[PDB]
Amino acid sequence: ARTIRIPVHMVETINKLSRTARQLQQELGREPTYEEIAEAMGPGWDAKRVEETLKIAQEPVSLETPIGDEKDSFYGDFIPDEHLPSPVDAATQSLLSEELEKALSKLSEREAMVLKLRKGLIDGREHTLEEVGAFFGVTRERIRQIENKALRKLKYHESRTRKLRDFLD
Amino acid sequence: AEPGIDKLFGMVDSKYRLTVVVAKRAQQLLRHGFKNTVLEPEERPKMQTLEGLFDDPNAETWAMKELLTGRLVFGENLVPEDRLQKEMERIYPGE
Amino acid sequence: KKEVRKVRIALASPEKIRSWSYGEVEKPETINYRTLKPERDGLFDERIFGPIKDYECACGKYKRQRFEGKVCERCGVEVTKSIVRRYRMGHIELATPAAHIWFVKDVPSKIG
Amino acid sequence: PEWMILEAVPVLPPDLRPMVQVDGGRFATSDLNDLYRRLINRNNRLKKLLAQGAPEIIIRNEKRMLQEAVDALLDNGRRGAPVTNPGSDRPLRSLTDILSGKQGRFRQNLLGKRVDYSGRSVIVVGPQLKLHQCGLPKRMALELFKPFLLKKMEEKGIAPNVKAARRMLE
Amino acid sequence: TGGVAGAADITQGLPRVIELFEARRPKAKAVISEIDGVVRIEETEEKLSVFVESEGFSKEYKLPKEARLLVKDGDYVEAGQPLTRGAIDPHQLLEAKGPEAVERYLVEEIQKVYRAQGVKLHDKHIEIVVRQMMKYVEVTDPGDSRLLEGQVLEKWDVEALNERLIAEGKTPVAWKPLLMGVTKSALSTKSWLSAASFQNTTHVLTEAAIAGKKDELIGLKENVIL
Amino acid sequence: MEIKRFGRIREVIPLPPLTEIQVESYRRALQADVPPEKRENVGIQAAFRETFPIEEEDKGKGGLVLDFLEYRLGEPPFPQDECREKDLTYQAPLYARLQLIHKDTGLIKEDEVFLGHIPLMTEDGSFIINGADRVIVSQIHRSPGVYFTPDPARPGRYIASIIPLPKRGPWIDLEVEPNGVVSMKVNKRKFPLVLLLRVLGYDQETLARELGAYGELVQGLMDESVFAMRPEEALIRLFTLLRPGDPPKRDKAVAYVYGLIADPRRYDLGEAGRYKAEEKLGIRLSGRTLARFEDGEFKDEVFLPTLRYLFALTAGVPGHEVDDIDHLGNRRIRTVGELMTDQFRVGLARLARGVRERMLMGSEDSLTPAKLVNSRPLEAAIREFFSRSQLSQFKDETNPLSSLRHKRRISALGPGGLTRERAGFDVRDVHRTHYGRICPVETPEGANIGLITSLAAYARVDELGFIRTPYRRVVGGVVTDEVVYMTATEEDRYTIAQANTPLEGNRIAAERVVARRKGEPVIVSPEEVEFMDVSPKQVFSVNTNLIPFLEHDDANRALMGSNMQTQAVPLIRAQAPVVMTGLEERVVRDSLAALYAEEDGEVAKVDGNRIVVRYEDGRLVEYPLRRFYRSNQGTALDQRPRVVVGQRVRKGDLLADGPASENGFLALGQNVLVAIMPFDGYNFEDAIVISEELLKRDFYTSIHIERYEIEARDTKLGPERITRDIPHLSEAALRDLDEEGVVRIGAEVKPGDILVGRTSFKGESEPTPEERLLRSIFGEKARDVKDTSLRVPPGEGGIVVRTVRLRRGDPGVELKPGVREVVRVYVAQKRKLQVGDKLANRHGNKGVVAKILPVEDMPHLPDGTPVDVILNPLGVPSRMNLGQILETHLGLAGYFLGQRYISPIFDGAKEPEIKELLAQAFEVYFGKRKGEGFGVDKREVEVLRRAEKLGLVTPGKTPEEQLKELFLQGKVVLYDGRTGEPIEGPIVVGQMFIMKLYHMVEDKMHARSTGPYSLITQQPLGGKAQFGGQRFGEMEVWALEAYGAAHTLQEMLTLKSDDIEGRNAAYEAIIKGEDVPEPSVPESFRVLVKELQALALDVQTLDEKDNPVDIFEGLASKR
Amino acid sequence: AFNADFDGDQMAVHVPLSSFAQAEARIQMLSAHNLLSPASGEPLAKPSRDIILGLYY
Amino acid sequence: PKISTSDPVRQYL
Ligand SMILES: Nc1nc2c(ncn2[C@@H]2O[C@H](COP(=O)(O)OP(=O)(O)O)[C@@H](OP(=O)(O)OP(=O)(O)O)[C@H]2O)c(=O)[nH]1
Ligand SMILES: [Mg+2]
Ligand SMILES: [Mg+2]
Ligand SMILES: [Mg+2]
Ligand SMILES: [Zn+2]
Repeated sequence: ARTIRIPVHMVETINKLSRTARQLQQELGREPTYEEIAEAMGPGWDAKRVEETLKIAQEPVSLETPIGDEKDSFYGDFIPDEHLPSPVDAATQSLLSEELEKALSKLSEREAMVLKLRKGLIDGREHTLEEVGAFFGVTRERIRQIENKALRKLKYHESRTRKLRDFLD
Repeated sequence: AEPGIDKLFGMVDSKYRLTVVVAKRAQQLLRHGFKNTVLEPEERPKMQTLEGLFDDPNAETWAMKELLTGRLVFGENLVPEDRLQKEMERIYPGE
Repeated sequence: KKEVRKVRIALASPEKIRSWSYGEVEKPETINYRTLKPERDGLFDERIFGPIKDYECACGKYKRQRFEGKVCERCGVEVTKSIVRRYRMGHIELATPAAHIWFVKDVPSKIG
Repeated sequence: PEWMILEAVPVLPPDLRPMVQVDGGRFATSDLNDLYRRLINRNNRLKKLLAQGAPEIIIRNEKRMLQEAVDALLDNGRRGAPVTNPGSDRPLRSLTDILSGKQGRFRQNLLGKRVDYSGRSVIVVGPQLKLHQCGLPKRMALELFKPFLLKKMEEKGIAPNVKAARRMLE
Repeated sequence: TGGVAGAADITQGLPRVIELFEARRPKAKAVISEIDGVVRIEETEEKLSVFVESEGFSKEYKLPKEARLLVKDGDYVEAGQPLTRGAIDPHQLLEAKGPEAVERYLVEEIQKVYRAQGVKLHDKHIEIVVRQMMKYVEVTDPGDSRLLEGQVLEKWDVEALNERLIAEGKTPVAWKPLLMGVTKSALSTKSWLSAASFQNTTHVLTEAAIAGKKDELIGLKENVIL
Repeated sequence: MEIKRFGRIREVIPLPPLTEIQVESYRRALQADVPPEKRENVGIQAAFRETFPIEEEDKGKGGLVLDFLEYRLGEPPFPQDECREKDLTYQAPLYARLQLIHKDTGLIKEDEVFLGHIPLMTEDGSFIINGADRVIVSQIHRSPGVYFTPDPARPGRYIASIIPLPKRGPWIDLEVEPNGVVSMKVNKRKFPLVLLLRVLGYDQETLARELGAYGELVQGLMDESVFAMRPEEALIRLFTLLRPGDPPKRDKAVAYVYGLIADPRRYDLGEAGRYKAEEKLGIRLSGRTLARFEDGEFKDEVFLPTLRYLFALTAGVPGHEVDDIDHLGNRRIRTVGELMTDQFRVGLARLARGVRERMLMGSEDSLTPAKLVNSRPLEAAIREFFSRSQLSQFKDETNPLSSLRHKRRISALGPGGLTRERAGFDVRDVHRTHYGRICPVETPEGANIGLITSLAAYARVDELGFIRTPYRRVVGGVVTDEVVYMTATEEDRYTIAQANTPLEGNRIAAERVVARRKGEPVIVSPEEVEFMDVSPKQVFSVNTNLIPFLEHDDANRALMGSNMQTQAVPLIRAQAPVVMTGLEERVVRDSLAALYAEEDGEVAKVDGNRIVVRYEDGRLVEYPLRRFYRSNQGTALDQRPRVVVGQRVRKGDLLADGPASENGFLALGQNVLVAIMPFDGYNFEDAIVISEELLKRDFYTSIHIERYEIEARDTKLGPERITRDIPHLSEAALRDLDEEGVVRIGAEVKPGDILVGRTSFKGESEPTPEERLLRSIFGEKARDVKDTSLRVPPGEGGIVVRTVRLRRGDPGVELKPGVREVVRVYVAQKRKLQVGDKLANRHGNKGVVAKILPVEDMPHLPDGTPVDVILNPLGVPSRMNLGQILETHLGLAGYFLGQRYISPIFDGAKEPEIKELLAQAFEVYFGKRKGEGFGVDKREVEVLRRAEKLGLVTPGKTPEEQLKELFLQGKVVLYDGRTGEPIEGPIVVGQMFIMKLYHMVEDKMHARSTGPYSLITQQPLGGKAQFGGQRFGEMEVWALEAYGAAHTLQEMLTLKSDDIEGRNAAYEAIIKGEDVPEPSVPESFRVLVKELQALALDVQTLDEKDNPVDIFEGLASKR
Repeated sequence: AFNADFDGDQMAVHVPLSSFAQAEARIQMLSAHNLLSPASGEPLAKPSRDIILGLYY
Repeated sequence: PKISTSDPVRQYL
């Protein structure tokens, strides 16, 4: 009986609330607060809590709800996208790339590939690259300086011909 | 109005061909710089900004100026498919 | 690269239906008040319809873009452009068939 | 003539029926998404009941309830529509309602799309104007022509690059 | 100004134009002769009937007490001609003088309305529209399709000559002509990708999917929706 | 100054208190002043005394017997304007004593239980709901009573409809069947009538054809006399139409209902219907329906005459009326009170329902006080009204007048049939009974015409709810002041005469007297008259009554006037007009535009802020001068004092002007020297030109307060902040900010500048596969916060006046769920006149400022005085609004005469007196041109020639007095400010009064290059900094098809809307300087297929040779 | 043609993008090539108001 | 053909 599946005791928590709310609606005359409910619900209940068990409790809204005009506009009509890149973004998030193969293209395939294993292939490599000998190379107190052979190489060609400065904001 | 609008109408059998001609013509005319321009140094379009006459970036406006000299030729068939997609690249640098 | 000139519309053979689909939705579940992730074999299961976020999977074992199309061992979630969620068809299998209503109530009752 | 009868029900891709979060930890979704759940519990509950090999009477009632269900999804209203239990008595916008824009959507359709290089303003007469021109706010133009403008800014010394050229303007 | 009191009043303005485009038996339906002939008017003090008679036949139209007489005892009434004042029903005049007569009637009583409000618009435009109004035929002599079937007149380029001629051999097709208003003349398109739009889709698609109807995108609409 | 008052039609009474409809209804809809314990019913008391005593007690084990005791309300939680700031609905707490009675007799007193508290009306007319100001538009409907109607479903005879007004009540229609019997519509469930007539306690042989004496074809009656015997079985033999069946043992189940039991009536204790049913049918009441106390069946005084008058109507000509639903005797207004009263009736229809519930669910001994009586079903019921009711809306307050017109509104929409059924030409038509009851000339333009409507100046709503206009009774041609407020119906009983009958004191001095006789105008003799029109005014709304020379103004274009004064927006040099109608002062007072003195006294203090006054009784009361306050519509409401220190003063004298009052005088616009004439196209079609000089005088300047908000929400990605530290590239662009988020009160803001800085978590933890490589180089803190700072929307902001920083709402401000804090900012801007600004006059002239010339160019008078505004004249024959010329003339006088006038609505200045006023004005102007030593110009010679030829002036008369003629016509002689030569022919200059129409943000200047996009459909969408695109509707689509604009159309249909892929493809090309590419499929189509797809129909797109083509390139294809 | 006066009628403006669209727009939508009317044949950009009032006099 | 539709409840019972 809900568009979002919920644990069976989580239903009973709200089904205790639903029972508890009616008493405090008449016992106080007014609508009780988040502080008012915990001190009545059970020993281990918080003020901040209820707010979450109430956000959780809701319907929720139907994209097919009509909006004021009643005739044409539905609720969903006014909900924007932000997952997809926009014409401005997408183009930026491809001019940044087509400049990277025009930035570290004249770099070593380890001054670039280390950062293309650390960052150019998606996995943190915080404590994953120093252990594995990385196929053919040298490890230990030198990889924590190989990103000084690699990451700090990108600083100058960026500060001189200021290509990458503006791509921040 | 626009230059010799009437005369440029007469060049074609129908309204729309001249629109197809002009646009397509302009496409090439502002694909390969303006390197293909069958229109001489002195009969090129110009602006007035910064106090300096510099050639008009308006491709669409060039092709019209061009066709108006009859230097182009147009038809339903003139060349094959990708067989033109190489000829104009070599005669006029396709970079 | 062949251009389009006609638009056919015909009936759907379940085989054809089952052709388009990408996996039986078996569960009445949607999303999770906790993880906000879709449910396994549920209406939003990334397994069936496609990854939520671009170039990734559900569990998170295969990343980046080079491997443009590589089903995962732990989840199976194809690592290809998330947009594929707004197209990719799913289906429900039926313990008994039930007549499609247009061909039943629209008169002349096309089956009647 | 059997393909008219359904045994494999296809299911609309999820994105065009989304489950987005809006304000105050509350969500919004489609009726389609709630029309499917009610279907499944019934097909799923049938598999139990049939597996169990229960009496026919009840094996029936569930199929009645399954026809009623697939009906209300394909075309909800051709037998007295179901609604979102409490809330209100609004019928659920079914794939049928959706296509033919049943509820003021086909009237919304012809109100057209929206266009990405457009603008609007009040009109003041322009006598000095010649027949083939108009008085336009430069203010307006620089939105409208933005991307065309950013290039000329790059072509000229006005910007180093487009992001800076766009930045120059926000 | 100074008219209506309890009698038959003709339609005027936009109603009339919709009345002429979708037509539609009009308000004051005028009587018209089924046939050529000459006039004889017999009458009781209350009863009235007009007789149109060409040698063999005798046609009798019993016009109501209210009716106004547009024709003189012993005149020639070319078939289709109105015997009362008012308004012709096009279907009636279709059945009696065929296509071109209905058409130049249609076009006109239409243009009549506009020009009387001083709108000068070129006959051809109304023509074009009435033409489609007349687009469809309804098979009488079958050839390989069931009896009635209303459908587009010009699919008869090759498929009317195919009886001895082009695809060679078999039965020749005959067809009744059809007057249908702009509305109804639209729901009957080749294009299901159009016909979907117009008044209720449900039924259009049922029938389109059964037949496996291909939509040649020919009209501007189909190409736009796509 | 001198204000010469005009006209003589001596008004025996000024217009009533104007917001009457709104204030007085609510006063009696609550009753909380003189009322002691038991006092009256009409209002809320009724909603109590109806649902009480609620009873659900059986003589078996227990039950419910709950009776009404008392009600009360008091302490409004928060003071008036505090509700506005804290977004709280200004209201009061409503208590009620109840007490429960026991089956073994016991009285434990449930005292004051305020489980439900109600809103309060402001002093001026409106309400405060969730901060905002609102109005409750009173509404028109078909009255309660019995009416007789002809049948459009059978071109012939009549139908008899009994109509009450309960909130679930029954309709009783009495028609004769197509099969020659008697239909009786109780619901839609029709049945042969006769049946019930027996149950009324009346048989078929006591009064049958006796009172059916004209029943000569009474064959709806004939069928079953072998049925009419006993009412015990006749009451059973009716229950037939009831599903799905019931045993008739307790047969008096629906029978008991339609007697007295409160729900079949139109009013309690008879009345309302009985009021009309005094002369409609019989005479009196049975109780309130067909009421019977304690007898066999049920007494009837209602059903019996209902037939027997349909009889009398179907008889020759006795009684014999056929009803008019357009008639105001049959149409009532449901006021704020009633509309809300029958909303408290619907609340106690659920509170009582909850009480019965706790009898099985609840005990019978455990719940003694009230463990079942709940506020929640009353609490939501009223707020679904005041907040959500159609009939409630935003308060118009563009200016004081607009704020007063809104309380005086009438709609047919809401609960009564609306638009979808239309009933056009009917209803929407101005009815013969509207004289002095509704303005025939006030209504919205377009769709909602004749539906929404405004109450005539003198109009009044009586204790029942019928609109009354006042008439003074006249006897024997001697007119008395004894003035009566007749109804619609009372009116039809007399021969009333028009307001402008020539009089001689008391006495009529007229042969033929021009009079209405129940609508029809007839020239009559004095002896026949009985009542006379009070004022020409009483025929029109107030907005209408403010237009001088109305009589010369065609109604269409004067409607526009009535309307546009709503869009007057207080100038900061608000002027009252040069020619006035009379209602100027009286509006400003009744509106509460200005601040008046409530007793006689001496002024203590005066500053911009407040005034303290010492009244003759000893009271030193302080009046704040409500200062720079924000209206609903932005327009600044606030007072400005017109009194100095220790200035002795009378009661009702002016202390502070309105925002649009110039000494108690309604000050909506500005008076200006207008030349009317064409000017070089610059006023081509209603366009208007403007002397720069108007701007230097700050003439059409206007101060506008704009309110912004920003939220601090809790998030699933972690709380977002209102920090001054936005992460970007600037610090020199944070100056005016500093204030720990907020922008400093006082700063200039242009578009793009930041009102409130904000940082939000966005991206889903990780840095972009590209930006992870990026930010490292700079120093990858790469803070997980974003620039969601509240920015200045494009197209002007202004300078800051006030910010409001509300965190956690701990002072008593109701928070928003999952929202930490909210910042407000307020931006003010003086808005001068400008090319685009629109301009209007009360005679319906509306045009846009198409050119602001410098004064070096303007046409000037001989004394060098140039003109302010140039109004093309072609916008006038076709309109037929001559009042604008009768205004421009009188102006030309009062200008030099140094005066202003009061013409009244149909009385007022006449053509003689005005030329005569121009005669004295010709002295001031010209009769002192020679005493300065100057004769006539060499160009006046040149004109006068051409003038006398035009046949304007006398040939022969002197070049001096030729001009005087010419000036009495209104035209003077202008010199083209450019050349210095004259305008051939004279031009009528003169003063005219003009108002700057108000700015809506819908009709703000808009422009999109590109921005956001709807999630679902993926069509372009609006932000706040971003304006969406234009709807490209079907109609515009055809536009280009027609044009053979092929590509263009398609790119409006893809590239610039739904083509997800191609729009990106496009952008890039344009940036690079490449030519735009061709486009993919639009989500329009893709999503289309998928919907069909979903419905089990295979939709293939075949190529040339019928081979599927991939519209979803890759993606959707399997394997 | 537009049927617009200046008591505040608003217009909307679009930009045609593709070098073809502008081609179309100039050769077949430019307000100085569409002089006559599709309905009548008669010219539809004519002296109108002030323009006549001037010329007549 | 409309006498009753919402039988599912009644029908079963
Ligand atoms: N073709 C066409 N005409 C329209 C349209 N809308 C209005 N008109 C014509 O313009 C004239 C006046 O229009 P309005 O603008 O209403 O007049 P108004 O200034 O007095 O309000 C009318 O005829 P008129 O007075 O005879 O015109 P004219 O002689 O003033 O030009 C009317 O028929 C339209 O969409 N198309
Ligand atoms: Mg702005
Ligand atoms: Mg006009
Ligand atoms: Mg207008
Ligand atoms: Zn995985």
